[PDB]
Amino acid sequence: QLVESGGGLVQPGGSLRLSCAASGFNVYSSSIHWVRQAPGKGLEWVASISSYYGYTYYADSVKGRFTISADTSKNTAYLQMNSLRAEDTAVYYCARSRQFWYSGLDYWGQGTLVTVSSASTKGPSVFPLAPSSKSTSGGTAALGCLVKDYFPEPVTVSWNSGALTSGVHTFPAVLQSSGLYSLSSVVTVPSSSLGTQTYICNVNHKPSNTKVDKKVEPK
Amino acid sequence: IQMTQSPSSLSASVGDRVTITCRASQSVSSAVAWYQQKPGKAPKLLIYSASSLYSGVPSRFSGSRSGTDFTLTISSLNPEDFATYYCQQYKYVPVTFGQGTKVEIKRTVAAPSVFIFPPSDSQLKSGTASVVCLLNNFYPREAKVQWKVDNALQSGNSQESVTEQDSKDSTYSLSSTLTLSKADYEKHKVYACEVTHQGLSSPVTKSFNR
Amino acid sequence: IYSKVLVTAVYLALFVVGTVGNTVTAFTLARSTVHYHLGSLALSDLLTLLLAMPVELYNFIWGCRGYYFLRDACTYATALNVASLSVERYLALCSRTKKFISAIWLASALLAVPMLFTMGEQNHTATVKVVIQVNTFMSFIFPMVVISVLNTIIANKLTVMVRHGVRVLRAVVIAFVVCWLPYHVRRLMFCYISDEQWTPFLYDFYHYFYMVTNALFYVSSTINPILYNLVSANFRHIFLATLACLNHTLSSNA
Amino acid sequence: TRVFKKASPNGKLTVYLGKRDFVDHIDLVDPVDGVVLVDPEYLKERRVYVTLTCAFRYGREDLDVLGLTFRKDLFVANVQSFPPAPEDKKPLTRLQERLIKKLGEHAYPFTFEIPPNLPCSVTLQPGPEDTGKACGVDYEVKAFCAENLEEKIHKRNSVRLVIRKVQYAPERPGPQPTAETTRQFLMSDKPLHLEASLDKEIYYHGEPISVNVHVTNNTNKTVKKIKISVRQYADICLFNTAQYKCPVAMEEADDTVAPSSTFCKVYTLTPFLANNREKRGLALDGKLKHEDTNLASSTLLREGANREILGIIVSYKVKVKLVVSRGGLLGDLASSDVAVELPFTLMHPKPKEEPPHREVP
Repeated sequence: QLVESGGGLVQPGGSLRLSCAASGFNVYSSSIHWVRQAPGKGLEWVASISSYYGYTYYADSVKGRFTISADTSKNTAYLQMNSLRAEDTAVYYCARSRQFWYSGLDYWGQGTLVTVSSASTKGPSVFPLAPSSKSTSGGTAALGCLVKDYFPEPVTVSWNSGALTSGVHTFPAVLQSSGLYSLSSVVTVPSSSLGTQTYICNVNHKPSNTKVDKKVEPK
Repeated sequence: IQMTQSPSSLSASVGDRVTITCRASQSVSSAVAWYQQKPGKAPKLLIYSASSLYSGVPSRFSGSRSGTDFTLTISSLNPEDFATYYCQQYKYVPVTFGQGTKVEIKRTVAAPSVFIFPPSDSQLKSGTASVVCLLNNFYPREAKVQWKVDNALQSGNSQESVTEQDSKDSTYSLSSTLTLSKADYEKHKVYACEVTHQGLSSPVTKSFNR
Repeated sequence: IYSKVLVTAVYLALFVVGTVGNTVTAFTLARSTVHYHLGSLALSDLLTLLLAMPVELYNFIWGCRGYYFLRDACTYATALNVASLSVERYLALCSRTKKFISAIWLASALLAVPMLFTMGEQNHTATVKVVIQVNTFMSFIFPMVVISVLNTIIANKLTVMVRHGVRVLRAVVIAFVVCWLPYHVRRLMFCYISDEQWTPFLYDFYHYFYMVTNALFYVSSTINPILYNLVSANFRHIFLATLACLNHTLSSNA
Repeated sequence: TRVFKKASPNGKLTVYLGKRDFVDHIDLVDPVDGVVLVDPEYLKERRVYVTLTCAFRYGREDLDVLGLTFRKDLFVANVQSFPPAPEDKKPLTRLQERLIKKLGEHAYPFTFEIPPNLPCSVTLQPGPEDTGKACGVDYEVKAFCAENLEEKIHKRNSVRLVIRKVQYAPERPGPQPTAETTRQFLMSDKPLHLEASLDKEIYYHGEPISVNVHVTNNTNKTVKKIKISVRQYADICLFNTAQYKCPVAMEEADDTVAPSSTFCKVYTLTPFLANNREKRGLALDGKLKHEDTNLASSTLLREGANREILGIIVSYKVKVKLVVSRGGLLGDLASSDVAVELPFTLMHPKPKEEPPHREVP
């Protein structure tokens, strides 16, 4: 069982330190590999500390930026993400391939996301999508809410205080052009329900604790 | 090394054979492993040595071996098997992973709703315009939504995000934001939506006006 | 006299350098049973150098004969050990170690115990001179023959393959022979040349030749360890650094 | 499934091996199967032979004192390949059964029953300056085209494939490495009991060693430091058992035991190559190339070294030292060194597929 920590926000050119709490395994009998996965992209190898042959291999992209070590007494394989560029934002995983008879990376860690950006915490929005009866040709309603200008990925957006939990489609948080995040939310309802039991966009932001919870209204 | 998975997307339901061919740039011998990663979880080893099946995983997964191609057959395709699969080689120090092969439930084609929503009044007060076109409930996905604001494509300035498959409907939903300015909002006299999914026979005409 | 003193000082500096090299070799050998015996002989020869090269410098400037005999007997045991190591290596090419080292030290002490009482500064002597000459003759007879046999064996084994190691060993052995065997012969002559025609000129010539040969003999005692360590260049370099620190197999399926 | 095909410089001679890692089951060894594809109408009507060398590039002497690469072939076997042997009534194995049909009538097999009491491939660690041909036992399957056995073995067509007689740890451990030493220090009090023991008889490469140093120092002397060291007993049998002990892991904690007091602390330590990369002359597992390999596995054979004529017998044991204060008068120059030696076998676990998968840049 592997456990890792050290994820957070780093400025472009800063430094972050990630570690693996290898439990039940040895750093000499099992090489520890750190694997990067960008959000929505495929896996990408970063580093591998054999610690038996004393060789710490590195990716072509992150060559000298990383300094991965191995504290054998504490059974940890410490890693240093330094000089983190903007495009280095990703989720970093920990994998334990056998030192002898590699046989793939069988044991995997939880994963510590390392977002690298210059943006600070910014308040989200409670913009209600403009619903029109004429626009909704069918019975489904176009009511929804817009939540933009969010710095960190987690931004909770509940609907009708958890009542309208069947029919609300919340889109993943796309990266805003400025540098922030934006995760909208659209809920379908009856075409005649423009005023009948209007739902409430209960959005609660994690970092700024900005619980707007503003009800959406039709145009 | 550049290992590529030809089947980027596998829209197959349970009981359908799902062969994921992954061909390396050059000969990586028999050192290929395959991982299954659930949405937003950690990858799980399935096979190693390109043939050997990892202990503790179902026998539905079977890896092929060739000069550079390494297929993985599943056949059964249980709900637990509906995830993204990566092919990784360890025959060279720059370990190269595959692009990824998302496996989704096959569903009957559905025309996107294309319920375009006009810009929010409060959003207009902020100083920007964001008219999100909420196309929803389309199984085949791959909907080429075109803004066509004021008979102008305005390509590039479009924040299109598509959610994952529905838990029960197994239908994707995609929203494309206009991402404009308050001054541009007045210029955009007539916005629209031109979702072009496979289910839709022709381009949609959900005009947003102003 | 002044030129002789200057030459003696230069020889003393060279002997000090050789003793430093021997100490480095002993430190290398501290961490190879033949090499262990060679290192023990090198340490014994370094002690003998500290007791004799200063004594050689004093004699050039000028009990004491007892200290000289102790040093010379330790060096004789060391040289016998080195020649025997070379001969044993040639023969091999053609707890026990520690016990042997301890017994070698004990035997060296027993051999050194011999000439202390006979050779000494009174402020009778015929028997002392005879004993010293006999000991020197025996030491030279064993070392010269052993070195010649070892050098011939090494040259026959290595030069035919071409060697450098055999040639270096032969040159070092030739120098060590022309030092020790001439030194033993000079001692036996000075203790055996008849008093007739033994004028001051003959005595002075014998003394000068013996001083030169004794400087050369100290050099050869320090060089036997140096000759042994000359063939371990990689290990010698590592030890010096430590001291200064302080077509193709494809595959194709069936 | 997969085979290893090496070709001669001209290309006319090709050797198809099955696996370049042969397990030694102590009692028996995996036969070296394979086929040789030889051109009948293009080899100028010359018979081809297969030679399994067991070269031992070691022996007495060190640092090129009087010996330099004294190759002694501990076992060499030559079988006629181009001629289909005299009445070759032997099994062809499943490796050469499918290979022969695949290549056709121009491929002829060869089998090499390796002797039981013969060394495992254990390449001695070369020095930092040392490179190329290293020391230790190294097997080789060498197929050449020569009219007779003595035909200078033309280098243009003398294909040689390097193999190993590797050995894997037993699947049944027995006793516990428990051995105690006692010493009546200065004949003062009852002897101290150094009843050290390990945790398991067989330790795989990289797995920890639990050294349970147990001391009851009843004598007046007290220990300045306790050192537990793991030693690699490389017993090179080319000479008269020129055993070369070498410590590979050390745990010397300054923990001190008081007189008339007890002490018990597990000295967990692990041997690896990073801390022992400097130590030249170290016995490593046999290398087919300049690849990095682990420390040499504890060599074992049928009834132990029943007929070990020559070869590196690598064995491991841990040295539970006890540096005590000088007996009687203590001048800070001498120290009694009670110690205990505990044997253990450091052998790889039994693999299922082909042994090596390590990334090769």
